[PDB]
Amino acid sequence: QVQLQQPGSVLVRPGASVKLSCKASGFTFTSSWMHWAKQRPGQGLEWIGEIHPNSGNTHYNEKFKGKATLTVDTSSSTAYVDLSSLTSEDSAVYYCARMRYGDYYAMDNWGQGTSVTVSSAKTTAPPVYPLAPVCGDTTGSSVTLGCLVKGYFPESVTLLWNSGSLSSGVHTFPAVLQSDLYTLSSSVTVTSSTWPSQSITCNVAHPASSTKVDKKIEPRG
Amino acid sequence: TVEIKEGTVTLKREIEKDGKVKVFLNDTAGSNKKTGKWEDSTSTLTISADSKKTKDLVFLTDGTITVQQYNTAGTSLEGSASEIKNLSELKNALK
Amino acid sequence: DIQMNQSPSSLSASLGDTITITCHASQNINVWLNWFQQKPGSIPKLLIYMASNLHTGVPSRFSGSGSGTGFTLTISSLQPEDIATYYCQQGQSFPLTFGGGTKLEIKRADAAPTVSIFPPSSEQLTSGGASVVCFLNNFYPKDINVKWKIDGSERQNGVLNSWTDQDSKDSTYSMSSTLTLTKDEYERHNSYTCEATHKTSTSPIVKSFNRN
Repeated sequence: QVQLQQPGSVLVRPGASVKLSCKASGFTFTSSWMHWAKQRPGQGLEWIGEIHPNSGNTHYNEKFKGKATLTVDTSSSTAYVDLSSLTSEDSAVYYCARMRYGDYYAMDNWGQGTSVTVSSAKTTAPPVYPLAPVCGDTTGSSVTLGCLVKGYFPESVTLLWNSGSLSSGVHTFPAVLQSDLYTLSSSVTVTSSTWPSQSITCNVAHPASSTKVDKKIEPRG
Repeated sequence: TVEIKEGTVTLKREIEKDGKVKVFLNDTAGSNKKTGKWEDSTSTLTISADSKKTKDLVFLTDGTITVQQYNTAGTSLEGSASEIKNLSELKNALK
Repeated sequence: DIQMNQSPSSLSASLGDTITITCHASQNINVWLNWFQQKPGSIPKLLIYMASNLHTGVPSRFSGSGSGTGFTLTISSLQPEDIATYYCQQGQSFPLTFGGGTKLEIKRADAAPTVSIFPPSSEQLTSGGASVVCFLNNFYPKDINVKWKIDGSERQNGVLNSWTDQDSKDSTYSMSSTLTLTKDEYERHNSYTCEATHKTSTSPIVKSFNRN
C-alpha cells in the first residue's frame, strides 16, 4: 500500500536553508507525479509544485520559484525540496503527495507532513511540575489532577499518564509560545476512591533535548 | 495499414477499406510510457504520458493530420492545432 | 490564477442534519474540482474527485454536484466523526488553488464548565517561580472569559490561556488558564481566585484558595 514517509519536525535558523525528504514506497516511483504543498497554522493550503521523477522536469508556483527547488533520487525512491534563506514566513507544515491522473486528477495520498520552525532561539529542556489538588480530601465522585510542562523551545513534546494506561478522562492542551518559550498542560479526572491509593504519573518526553521525565502526583494535604 | 516506430513507441493506423480509420498506439517502456484513447467519433487520438494528457492527434478524412498540446495541468488544449508535414515532424509527436 | 471562495466559512449543525457547503471559482473550471477533509491536527483526505465521484472508503452519505463556477458538497445524516475542516481545490490549471476552508461544529445544549484551581507546586517555588493554573473542563459553547483576582484585585498580565478543539464524544470544549508570577510576588498575598463568566449563569463561577 502506497506510503510516503516524512520527518516530523525540524528547527532551522533565519537566513539558513533546509532540505526536506519524502520517501515513497508501494508504487512505481519513476512512473509518478509528486507534489508539494504548505500549510501555515490556520491559514490554509498553498501549492508549491510538481515533479515527474523519470526526468526531473518540474512545474512551479511562481511565488516559490526562487524559494523552493524540487529534486528526486530514483535509486532510493525519494523526493526532496530545498528551501533557501528562510524567514519567519517559512515556518509551517510541508506535505508531499502523490498526484494520480487518468480518471482521477487528484492527490489521493499524502505524507504526514514536516513541521518546520524558523527561529534563532535555543533548544531548552522542560521542567515538569505535578498538580495535586488543595488541602483536604472527602469529595465527590471524582478528583482532577494536572501536569504542567513549562519553559521549552524545541517544540514537540509528548505527554501521557501511566505510560498510556490511563487514557480516559484526559485533556491535553495545545502549547502556546511566549518569550521564545512554550508552556503546555494536561488534566486527568479520576474517581475519588482511586487516588491517592492508586498512584498516578505523567510522563513527559521532549525529543529535541533528549529528555524523558516521570512525575508522580503526590498529595499535599 | 501503416506502422510508424519511434523508440519503444509503435503507432498503427489502418483503414478497414469500407471507409473507417482506427488508430492504435503502443509503448513498451515501463516509465514515461505513452498510451492512447481513440475517439472514432471525431477521429481524434489523445496521447498521455504516464496517464497525463499531453497531445491530441486528429486523423481526418482529408488525409491530413493535426496535433495540439494540452496546458501544463494536462486538462485542456492550448493555442491552435498544427498540420503534420513529414514523418520527421511526426516522429517528434511520439517522443 | 483561479480564486476559490467557500460559503459558509463555518457552521453549526445537529447530529442527523443534512448540511451543504458551496464553493465558487473566479472562472469556468469545468468539472476539475476536488473536495478534501482535514480533522484537527491530521492530514488532508480525498473525498470527491472530478466534482461528483466518491473516493473509495468514503461513506455514501457524502456527495457533490456542479460544474462551471459552482460546486456544492452535501453531507447527510451528520455523524460525530464529521467534525472537520473541508476544502475545495481546482485542478483546471496551474497553479492549483484551494478555497479558504469551511469549519464544522456540532451543535448541542449549553453546559457549565467544571472548574479546578491548582496552587504552585512545591518544586516550582524552589526555583523562584510560581504558576497558578485553572482548568475549565467540558463546557459549551466555546465562548468564555476567565479572570484572575489576587486578594480581590484583578490581574491582567502574566495570564496564559489555551483551548482544545471540539470533542467528538460529547461535543464540549475544555480550557486551561495559567497565571505566572515570581515567588516573592506569590508570597506577598494569600488569596488566589479564578472567575469564569459563561452564558450558563448570570453570576460567575468561582474557585480560590489561600495558604492553609
